[PDB]
Amino acid sequence: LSSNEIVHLKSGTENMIKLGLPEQALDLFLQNRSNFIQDLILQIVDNP
Amino acid sequence: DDDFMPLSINDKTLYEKVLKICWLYPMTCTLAKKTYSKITAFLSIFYRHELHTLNNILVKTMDDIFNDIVNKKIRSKLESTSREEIAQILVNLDYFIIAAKEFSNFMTRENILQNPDMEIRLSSIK
Amino acid sequence: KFDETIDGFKTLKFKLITILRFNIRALCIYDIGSFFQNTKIWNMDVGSIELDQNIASLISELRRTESKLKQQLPEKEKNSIFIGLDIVNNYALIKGA
Repeated sequence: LSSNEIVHLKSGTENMIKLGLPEQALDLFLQNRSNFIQDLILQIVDNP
Repeated sequence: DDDFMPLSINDKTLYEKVLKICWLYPMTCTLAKKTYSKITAFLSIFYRHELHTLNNILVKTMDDIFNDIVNKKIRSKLESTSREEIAQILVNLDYFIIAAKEFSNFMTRENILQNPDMEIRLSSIK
Repeated sequence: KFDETIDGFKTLKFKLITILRFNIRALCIYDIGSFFQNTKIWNMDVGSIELDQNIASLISELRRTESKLKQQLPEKEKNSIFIGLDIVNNYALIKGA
């Protein structure tokens, strides 16, 4: 829930699968890309 | 550069290149079109100073850096009291005043293109 | 415990009060982009396009300010402080403007 990169995200994602908590894992991942895109919108209407 | 004469009609090789220069008389609009097109062409030093308020008042800095704000043309041409192409050289400054209208027509400007509602420049053209 | 939770309520109204004053004074600050707007013209300056860059800054940090304020705190207070202080200071901002 903190890294803007890919490698830890990729890695600990498949480590979370390696625990076998994949559904929670995917949901957190999608939440990270949600927050990601969310904050990517924070760079700027100037004109439509 | 001198011998203020009309434009020699070579008939016809660079007449299309003269038409790009038109965006007659010998040299002033003929070379100065390449000068200012070279200038604002060179003044596109952005596409890497973007994601900030460069789109703000630095645009007005580009406004102050006009077709070098035309007194640079309009001192020496203002100074030159010479009967050779007198007002015929300035027919390429009434016609380069039509290039001043081309400069305020060179107006798809910046901020990337917003607000496309005015881009006028005609102070030094006045 | 009523003096206690009373005082905590007083800190709540003080704090949310301070946030609403912060956003509102950010606006009234931001209206001074008109001061000066470099001689808002006489009868025309045509053209006359756009767009008084300080006001775009006001829209910008207003927008991000509501972004992070929607991130951290809860919704109802944000709608409250932002709603009342924003619309009212917009109106009187035009008035003294």
